[PDB]
Amino acid sequence: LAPRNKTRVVSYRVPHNAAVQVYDYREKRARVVFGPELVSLGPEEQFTVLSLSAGRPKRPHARRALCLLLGPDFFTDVITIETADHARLQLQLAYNWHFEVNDRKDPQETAKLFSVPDFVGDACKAIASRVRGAVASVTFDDFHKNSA
Amino acid sequence: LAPRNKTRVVSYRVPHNAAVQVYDYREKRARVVFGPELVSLGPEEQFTVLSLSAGRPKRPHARRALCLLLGPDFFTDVITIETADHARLQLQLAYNWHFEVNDRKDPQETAKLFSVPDFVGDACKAIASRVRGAVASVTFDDFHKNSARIIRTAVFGFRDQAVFPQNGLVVSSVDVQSVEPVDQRTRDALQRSVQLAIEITTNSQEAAAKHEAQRLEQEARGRLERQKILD
Amino acid sequence: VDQRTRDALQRSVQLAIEITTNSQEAAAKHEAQRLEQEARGRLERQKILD
Ligand SMILES: Nc1ncnc2c1ncn2[C@@H]1O[C@H](COP(=O)(O)OP(=O)(O)O)[C@@H](O)[C@H]1O
Ligand SMILES: Nc1ncnc2c1ncn2[C@@H]1O[C@H](COP(=O)(O)OP(=O)(O)O)[C@@H](O)[C@H]1O
Repeated sequence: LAPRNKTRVVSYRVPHNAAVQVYDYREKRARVVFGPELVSLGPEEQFTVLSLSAGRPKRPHARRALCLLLGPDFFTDVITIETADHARLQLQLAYNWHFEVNDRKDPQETAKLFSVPDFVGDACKAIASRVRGAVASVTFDDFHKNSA
Repeated sequence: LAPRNKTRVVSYRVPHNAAVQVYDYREKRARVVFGPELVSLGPEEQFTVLSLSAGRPKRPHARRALCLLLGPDFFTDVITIETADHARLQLQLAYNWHFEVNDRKDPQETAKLFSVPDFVGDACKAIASRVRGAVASVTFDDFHKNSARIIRTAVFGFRDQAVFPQNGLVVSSVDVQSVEPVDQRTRDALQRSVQLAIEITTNSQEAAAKHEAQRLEQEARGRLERQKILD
Repeated sequence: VDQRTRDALQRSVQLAIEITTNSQEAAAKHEAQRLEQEARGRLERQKILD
């Protein structure tokens, strides 16, 4: 609403069950902060911006963030499958996910949380394919009955 | 927006999981920088510009960059294949890729990351051909049914990854996302196929009900006739 | 190159489809006829046991 003072050290409150990635281009030094803390950019430090998939039928590049929500949530997708009988089906699915973080002090592991650019659409399409494959080898009646 | 001062040393922040290539035409010296660092051009140093393929049905020379995104991503392509039956199919595919970089200090290996000019369209067309070949030798029904195992082996020949040794790319998975007949009259012919499949299950409950009706109607008659005689 | 060749190849697939719809309709009928006889086998034996 009001132009921020640019001479003020830039801070960010990181929400619970999340993490940000910040790189220091002067001191050439990386860090990832976890959880409910406040993070302050140095003179030349920067945030990573995560561009993520969102929408009913998930589209890439619909959401942008600075923190990675690590914590247990779900996301929901609408698929279109087809049976060995050519019965065209439309599915409403939901995926319960979370990030195992073995060691939070480990700088090699902790950077991998940010490897995959769009971890939402990655798991959507990678699962939406596993589902379209098994079901073309299954018939309609069998699927209407054992879909679960 | 505003004309840059030209007397200022030219710098570039290289993003995470990426690399730039810069050559020094004065000191005759090459370097490749990796990762999240800042790179500053010298008086006569230059960047390599990578012209890359982009679009739904990938077209060459649609994107331009200075950094090579090394890191694990996917790109998606729309193919047109055809079966031993001449059923024309349109496919939505996705390719999970990344660059194995054995030694980042190795100047001979690290330059090969920039050998192949358009590494996107290279892997697209080189895979889109591997798929069009196997599927003309396969029939429609067999493909509508086994499309996932078919396509996986056509890409990974005798194998969990396709390596491209020129630059070092790999493709670790192919997700098939949609398979559609191009022509509509084929999709009609497939529509009447399911209307039958339904009537085959409605006829089976109506025949399975009738056989149970006829069985009980006889269990009564068996007793009603025996009861008259016992009276 | 020629379109009339692509038409001649188009009728080739319309047949290929009808060949698979005829095969499920003949494979269903053979299962219908098999069960209809498994009942008749029992319904006729049941009348005699009564
Ligand atoms: N800042 C963030 N960091 C990481 N993940 C996020 C962030 N914001 C949203 N997400 C996740 O991305 C997904 C976006 O999908 P969304 O459209 O919210 O799904 P839904 O239709 O179930 O609401 C959500 O599941 C959400 O948990
Ligand atoms: N600067 C870059 N360096 C290397 N690869 C890039 C760069 N920018 C984009 N790419 C890759 O090139 C591909 C371009 O295809 P794109 O049209 O983005 O595919 P999609 O339709 O899946 O978005 C993308 O997969 C992207 O990962």
